[PDB]
Amino acid sequence: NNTITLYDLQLESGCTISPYVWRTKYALKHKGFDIDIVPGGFTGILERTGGRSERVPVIVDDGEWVLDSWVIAEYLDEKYPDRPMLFEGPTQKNLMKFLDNWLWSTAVGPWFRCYILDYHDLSLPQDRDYVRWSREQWFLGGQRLEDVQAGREDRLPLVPPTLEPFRRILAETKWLGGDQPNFADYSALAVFLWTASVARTPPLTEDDPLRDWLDRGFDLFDGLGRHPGMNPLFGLKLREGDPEPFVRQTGP
Amino acid sequence: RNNTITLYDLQLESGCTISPYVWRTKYALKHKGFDIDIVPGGFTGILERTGGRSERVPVIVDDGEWVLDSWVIAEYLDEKYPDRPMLFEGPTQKNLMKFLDNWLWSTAVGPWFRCYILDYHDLSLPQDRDYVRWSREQWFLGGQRLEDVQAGREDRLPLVPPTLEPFRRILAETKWLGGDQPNFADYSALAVFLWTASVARTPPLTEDDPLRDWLDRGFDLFDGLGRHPGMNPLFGLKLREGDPEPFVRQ
Ligand SMILES: N[C@@H](CCC(=O)N[C@@H](CS)C(=O)NCC(=O)O)C(=O)O
Ligand SMILES: N[C@@H](CCC(=O)N[C@@H](CS)C(=O)NCC(=O)O)C(=O)O
Repeated sequence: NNTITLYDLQLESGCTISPYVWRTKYALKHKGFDIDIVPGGFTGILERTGGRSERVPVIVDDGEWVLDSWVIAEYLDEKYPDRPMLFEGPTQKNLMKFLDNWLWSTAVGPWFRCYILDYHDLSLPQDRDYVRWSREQWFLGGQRLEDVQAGREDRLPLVPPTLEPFRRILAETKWLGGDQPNFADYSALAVFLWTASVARTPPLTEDDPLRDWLDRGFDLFDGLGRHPGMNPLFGLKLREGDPEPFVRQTGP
Repeated sequence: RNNTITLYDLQLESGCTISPYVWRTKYALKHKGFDIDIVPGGFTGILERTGGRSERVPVIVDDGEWVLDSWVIAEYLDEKYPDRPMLFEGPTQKNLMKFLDNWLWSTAVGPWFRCYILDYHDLSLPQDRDYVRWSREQWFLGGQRLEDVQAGREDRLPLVPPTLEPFRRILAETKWLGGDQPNFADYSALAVFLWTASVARTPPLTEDDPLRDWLDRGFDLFDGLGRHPGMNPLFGLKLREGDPEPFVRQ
């Protein structure tokens, strides 16, 4: 106290990649905790923990271990109601997962195949082999990463328009949590925080309306999403035949 | 004023509510524990039935407070009656609700609107048919005549259920969208299906659709609020050899 251990999933730059670990970091600062970060990558997770977990994030409040970012979030609300609440209620949880799933299908799905080689290259040296064969065979490929990430210049322009349903919401609220952010924002923001960690070329345009909520979210808690290894999410340059990245409209 | 709140309805010929905005208002009102003085009527004459106060329903009249727009009504009920069960649990629900509702209207209402627009028309009040005809043809282009839009729904309807899977995924891990008890999130989502049921003269879903559990319990809420004599079964869609699989069975 006032510290909680956090088993991180970091790239070679020490920059967090896992959105599950991202929203946990955010969930902890939201609660006003200090984070004792345990650095580590994809490989050797089970050994870093006391043989307690094959996945991260994992927190160790005092001595109590807590696995799974969602459980951890629910745990922080459980044991610390005095601190700023992560969940607004049961209805947020259900509606969150709907938005979360939608962001994973719409943003993570494409961007994953657009940054999988960068994802691999930016990883710690000890992870590169593991990340190589597992990702390109299970999720999958079926062939190698260089072949999947190839042609991303053509794929990336098609993602921004599909995000419009999410732009529609943020156009009428500062945060998903209302006037202040909560786990809804951090859960959704994790998507872009992960993207920013592996995007060696920006997936969004400069003037994307998402940027307001994004820059604000990344700036939260003394720039929690402003790690040195974080790449810019904005800077995508489109062609004549590309779709409009977002609805340019105003506004009664 | 006893326990009664007046509600200007949008009814079909059978007296069954069609508008999803009115549906979620009914549910929101019953959820608050209010009795509803239903002012019947249809698409035509809304200005006349109201005090020239609105051209659109739902509209409630609490004591003397006229409240317009289903969303504003729900918030008004939460604002004025915090002692009665809440409709929203806070700002976060509202924002994520809008996202879900938007997805439901893009995924369910849109396709089903085209597939049931002639039934929609045929089921409306006789003094509304031509208006609904003239209105929906010049506006929701859709387009050609109502017949041409609904034409070939037998090919279009089987394509909708699979796209509803992202919604089933949530309901497979919760009793209601609002936890153990439903709220406006449930009612708002249910309204899409309440609207469909009021006009669907052929079932859009299969008998075994995982949504059925949440839907039936939802339609049954508040003394069968969604079980008006005019409703049609949402379930009974007969799939053919070529039709896709309507839902994940895992
Ligand atoms: N149950 C975890 C999911 C953990 C997880 O899937 N982590 C990924 C990062 S995206 C990972 O570590 N993959 C490699 C591994 O399993 O070791 C949560 O939701 O918090
Ligand atoms: N502002 C209302 C929407 C009202 C509305 O769009 N009503 C439709 C029913 S789908 C209607 O009556 N359309 C024909 C008309 O305006 O008379 C709300 O969101 O609650």
